[PDB]
Amino acid sequence: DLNWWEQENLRIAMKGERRWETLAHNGVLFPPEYEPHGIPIFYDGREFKMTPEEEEVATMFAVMKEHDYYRMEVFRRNFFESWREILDKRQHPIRRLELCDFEPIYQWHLVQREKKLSRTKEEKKAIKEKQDAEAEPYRYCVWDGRREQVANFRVEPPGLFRGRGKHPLMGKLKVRVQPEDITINIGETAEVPVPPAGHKWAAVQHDHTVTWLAMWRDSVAGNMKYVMLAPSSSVKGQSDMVKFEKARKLKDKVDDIRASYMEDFKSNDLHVAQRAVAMYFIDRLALRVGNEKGEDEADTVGCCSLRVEHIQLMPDNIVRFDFLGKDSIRYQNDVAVLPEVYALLQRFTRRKSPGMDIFDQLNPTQLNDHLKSFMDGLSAKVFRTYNASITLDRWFKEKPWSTADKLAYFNKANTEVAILCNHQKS
Amino acid sequence: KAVSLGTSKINYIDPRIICSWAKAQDVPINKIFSATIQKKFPWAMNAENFDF
DNA sequence: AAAAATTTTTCTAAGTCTTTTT
DNA sequence: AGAAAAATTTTT
DNA sequence: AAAAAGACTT
Repeated sequence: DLNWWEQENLRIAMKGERRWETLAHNGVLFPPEYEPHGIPIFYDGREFKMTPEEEEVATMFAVMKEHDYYRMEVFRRNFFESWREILDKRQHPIRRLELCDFEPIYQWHLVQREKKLSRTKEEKKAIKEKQDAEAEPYRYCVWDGRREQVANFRVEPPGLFRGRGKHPLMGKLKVRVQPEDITINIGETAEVPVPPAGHKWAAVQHDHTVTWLAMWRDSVAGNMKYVMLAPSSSVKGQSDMVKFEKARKLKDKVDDIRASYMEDFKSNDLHVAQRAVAMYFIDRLALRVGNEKGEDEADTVGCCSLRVEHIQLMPDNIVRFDFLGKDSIRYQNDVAVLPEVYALLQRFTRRKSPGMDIFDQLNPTQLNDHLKSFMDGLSAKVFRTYNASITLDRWFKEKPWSTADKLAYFNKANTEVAILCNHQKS
Repeated sequence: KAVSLGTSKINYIDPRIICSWAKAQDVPINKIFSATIQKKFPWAMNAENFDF
């Protein structure tokens, strides 16, 4: 009856291996069915009535009037196309978004928000009490006999897609998930969650090699969504510790990796030399590896996808980086590099136009395969974990007061980690 | 845009590094990890003279 | 008592990276 | 991963 | 080989 980290010689299972013996859970909490308000809009000055389905999607946009999205052309265009797909099932006069007046619905929404804000403390407790009753059968599962919290058991409600940065699909409708969209993953001998009356699940499976309880395919881009356990669960904890244990194992292999890529700087093989500069960047600067993105995604880059436009070669072996990375967070840094790397970068860019790739002969697959030659499980993301953790360690050890003064000291050592990682909040 | 300290503590720093230093300098855990992030890292709480 | 500021939690988007399919 | 909502603490 | 599917972390 120990906890799993006080256990003597436990084998933690890895991704794709057998993860559980038994799994029981109650499925997913579906948001409430749409409740129409019957408020019209006005098109080119004339009142216009809507089916509940049209009205729901109109309301999604109308309600976003004060948001920056509402005034973005791509957002407005994608909304209108989505809305018209619904509207075009019947006869209607809607041809241009500019001529749609959503004001009665907006005003309805402001009345509903005021009514919600001005309920009593006792009225907002009988509401919080009724919802937590509703969620209670779904907050927990039983994984190998142990009770674990489930994280995202509430199915995503429909809405206008909120893409980060310059996402080409921002405003597009994310449609309502039905039971028929959802695959249940559960134990062979468990009680199967009952679908809502009149509906069925997509499928019920019993895959012991995965950690998810339910899955659906999202309508915006077909992205697979999963109900998984809370971070407090042992399956998350164990994979979380194993992750930090590989960063620690990298600490000991690091010197040998650097001597290896420094020899590759002098390679006449173009792939090898490019591979070397990329692993130099990932090591020293903790860049993400940068997988290729589709035409229906925002244009962002990491290491392997940097383009000529993203770096600028300055006088004293200094490289100026300027690019949007994951989440369209800007990375700006002036970096003094090895002269051998700076010269390689001149080679990698010399007669190329700004939109061309710097590492045109290197992809993340090749980089991560090479890394497996140094250490099992080693991949580019591990350097980032290694860099963040080793940066805090070093600071505590080479820069060692009141309980509050010692916290300001922590905040500052944390800030150095966050700067290296380029973590930002608006 | 400001520097964000949460992401690295939540995902990137070995929590045993934080827990070791907090016990060796008698700083309460509760002023670094919230209730929820403590429940994320129970395998790290016991924080012993830890060398990453 | 209210308002403001600040921290925490919830939400879901956006990455990584291995396996499977073509 | 950061945005936003929600909760909590600090200021007035 | 290359692309897509798939599952997991951030």
